[PDB]
Amino acid sequence: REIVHIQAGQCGNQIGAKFWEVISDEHGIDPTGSYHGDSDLQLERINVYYNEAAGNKYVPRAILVDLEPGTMDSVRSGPFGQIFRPDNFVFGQSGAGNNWAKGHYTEGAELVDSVLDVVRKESESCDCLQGFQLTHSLGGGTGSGMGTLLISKIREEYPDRIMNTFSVVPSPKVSDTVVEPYNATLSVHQLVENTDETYCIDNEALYDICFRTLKLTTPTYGDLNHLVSATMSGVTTCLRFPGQLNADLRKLAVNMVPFPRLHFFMPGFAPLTSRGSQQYRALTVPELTQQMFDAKNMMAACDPRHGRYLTVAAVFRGRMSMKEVDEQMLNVQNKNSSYFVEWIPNNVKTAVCDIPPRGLKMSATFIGNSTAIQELFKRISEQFTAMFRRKAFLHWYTGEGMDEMEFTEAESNMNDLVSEYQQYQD
Amino acid sequence: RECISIHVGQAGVQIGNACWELYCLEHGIQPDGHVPRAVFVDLEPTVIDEVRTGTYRQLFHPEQLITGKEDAANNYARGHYTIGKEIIDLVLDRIRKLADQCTGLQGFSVFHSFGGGTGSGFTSLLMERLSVDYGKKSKLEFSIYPAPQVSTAVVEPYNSILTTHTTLEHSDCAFMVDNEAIYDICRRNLDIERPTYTNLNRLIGQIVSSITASLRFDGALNVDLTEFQTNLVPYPRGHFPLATYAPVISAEKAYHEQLSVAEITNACFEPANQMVKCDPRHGKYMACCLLYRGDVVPKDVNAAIATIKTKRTIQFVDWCPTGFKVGINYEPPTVVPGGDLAKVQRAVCMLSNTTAIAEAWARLDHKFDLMYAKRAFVHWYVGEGMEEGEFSEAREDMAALEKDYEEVGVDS
Amino acid sequence: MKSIQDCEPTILEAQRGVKNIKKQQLTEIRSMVNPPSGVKIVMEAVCAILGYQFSNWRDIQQFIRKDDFIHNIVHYDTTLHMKPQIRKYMEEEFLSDPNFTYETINRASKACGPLYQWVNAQINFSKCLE
Repeated sequence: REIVHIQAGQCGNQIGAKFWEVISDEHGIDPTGSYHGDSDLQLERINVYYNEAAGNKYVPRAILVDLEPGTMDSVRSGPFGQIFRPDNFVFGQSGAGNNWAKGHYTEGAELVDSVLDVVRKESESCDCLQGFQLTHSLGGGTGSGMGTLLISKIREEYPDRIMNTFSVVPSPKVSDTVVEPYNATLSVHQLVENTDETYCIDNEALYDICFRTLKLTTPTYGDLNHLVSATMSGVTTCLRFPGQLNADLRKLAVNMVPFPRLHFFMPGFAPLTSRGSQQYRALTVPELTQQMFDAKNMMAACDPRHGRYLTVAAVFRGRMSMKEVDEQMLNVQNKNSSYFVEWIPNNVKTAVCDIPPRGLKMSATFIGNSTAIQELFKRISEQFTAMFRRKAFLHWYTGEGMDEMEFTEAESNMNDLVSEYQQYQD
Repeated sequence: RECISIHVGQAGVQIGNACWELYCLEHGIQPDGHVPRAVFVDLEPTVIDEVRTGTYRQLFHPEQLITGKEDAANNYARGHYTIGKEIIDLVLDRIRKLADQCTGLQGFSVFHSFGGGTGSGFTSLLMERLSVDYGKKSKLEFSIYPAPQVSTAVVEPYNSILTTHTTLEHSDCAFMVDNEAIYDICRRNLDIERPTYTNLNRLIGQIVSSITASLRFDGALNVDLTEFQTNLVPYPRGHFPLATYAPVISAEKAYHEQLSVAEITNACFEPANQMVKCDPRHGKYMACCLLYRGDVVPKDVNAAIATIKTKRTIQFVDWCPTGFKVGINYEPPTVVPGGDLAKVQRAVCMLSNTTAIAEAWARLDHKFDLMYAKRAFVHWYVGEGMEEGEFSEAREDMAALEKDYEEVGVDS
Repeated sequence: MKSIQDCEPTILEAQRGVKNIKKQQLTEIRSMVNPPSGVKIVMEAVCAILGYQFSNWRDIQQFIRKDDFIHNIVHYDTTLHMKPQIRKYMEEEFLSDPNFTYETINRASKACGPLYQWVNAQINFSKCLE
């Protein structure tokens, strides 16, 4: 069963830091790595995510990849730094120059072996290795270029494990680098063929939700990450606790992807509320469904209603009646009936774990697979062409040995992918 | 004497787990007396783990809780071929150390579901391997079939149409029940708003007791498994009766204890207690086996059946003159403390074969079709060893099972 | 006549065949970790034709996994009029044995057929070059 994390890049590293913060807490593991959790129930699966080093330290099995040494020295100095094993840190040395080509050839191309190794040293640890999580960001250096190179090696090494990817897709209307379309497109092409689950988080949609749904003054990058990290825990770990209907990753995936061109989901979390108005009653389930199916609770910026959904999968986690669950689901399919592709009979794939996530009385992740996500690759595709046309920064790529024709490819390719997505919209 | 039991799947173990309690409780088995007689198989550890852990640890002798470590999944193909293959052996072996142990057993209660991954796949080839080693025993399966509206999967139709054609030709007798139709009862005739897979399981846990446990209690007019198959097929096709159990009444809202044979018996025929979302009110019955248990004196019974026989709104297929085997076992129903049901003194587990189930296949056939028309999730199956044959040809089969249940009405 | 004419509607045949192969149909094909035997054998025939010779399933995954998977198929040779020694091989290994037959494979997978025709064409053409 066990499974193996990978944090590439600055974002991808940062998030990591909250994520192991989360998980750890959900098994009551100290920062030192010694267990002090609440109930035995915990401990039983830990395995999934840890390794025991010597009856005390449970060390996370992760890999931390980055070319800029300043990175790693912030994470190991964090509140949960102690918990790794130093080997796990694989830095580069060079800068992560924001150039996909510099990542995906050249510099990253050097560093690869010093990763690939470690992944085998880790794989041959135990059990049946389920898969890899890869978190990383499409904007930075190491992420789109180099990290997209990485997978292609993993997917040659174990061409049968799953690959979850959390990409921090760049929010086209709230920019932060001027190469964005180069860094996005060059990777997406590679991505769409080698990974089994991609979870797109539009960075500002993430903003929004914190400033408007939860309502905080100041959304640090730190916050956001914190919120995200609940969702990728909200998928998996969760199922690694006994429930009423345990169905994870494999199941999960194979409930979702009808055609084989991968498809990307859009995560949505659920009992998320302002601090003050947390006070007003709820938590019974219709609110959770209330949440989830709203556009302002998508962590991805396309708003569903401009698409339909193809499959949707709610992984709940508390104590409750399956009838009031199954029931909701139904209603939802009738109230928003035009938002569903028809030739799927029943869309929702309910799964229901048990254990609650710490302070909450019960929570519930949503993973929706909508055609609304066409409207993301459009944006990207636009930006690209518009500047490809004038070859704007092109030389920094060209100069590393990338032809232009790759630039055609990726574009072509990726544009056609938008195409697909509509064909099964209407 | 006894008759072994097989729980397969994410689901199936849960059912077992309830039931096996009740079952034991009924004989008053100490939570430490003579060891159970069954097995539990499933590939994803997590379910079985509970049973190695929760109360009822002692109760089984480990060997018989077989588990995979590998990814079960949720899709026939895999479950049939690929993964499941590995396990089969180990399993078969156990049932032969347990088959050879017992003397003069009778058959296999399978609990498999078309939900969980394995439930379909596995079972399919398990039942195959059974049919060869024990070609003559009895193979009665309680399956959980997927409701019309509520569903919790999207491979649902696929996952059950692949199981059907094979199970037809390996099984003797299939009970069907479905979740959706069970909840209803829990609201209406039992009045709770908390159903969980753990409540419904307590329920099925009753219907099953009416076969074994109680039969293992002598009374006025005991019945037998062959007796079933005999009285319930009506042609040689592994036919699909539907089950119903009847004095389901909420304790405390049962001071209404002026409650008799006549009522509980009449209380079966209403489609309100249908037990699967098919209303037989426009089907034809064709053979019913009313098993009673508790204080029942034959006559009443044999009168209450007359009344039914004369209620007219029920139809009954022509060419059966009489179709009511009657079972009386003695032993009052027993009630689990965690349960809801009320400690009645007589109950009726009537089962019966009806041309109505034409319904139930249709809604499910339909589903399948749509999707197959797009070739929807096909690559998940293909890529596991399944063939496109197995698809087209498992439709066609079930088509011609829909023809039998159609034909078998209107014979004159 | 100036044309040799021998097996020309085989080169209109192999050609309609290569346009019968859809790129999404390749993606569906590549995803299958372990498909029926009927699927496996067709893929072996493709390694031999493309000139990657023999392959075990493990190896086939490695091949298709390449980025030139679609590219090489859609860009493939006009005529393999050069007669490789794959010519007698592809028969001794595939056309020799009836397992490799349109029906078997087709029933195997509804995705195979066009692929099966295309391979067939590269063979029925290879007979006329002798």
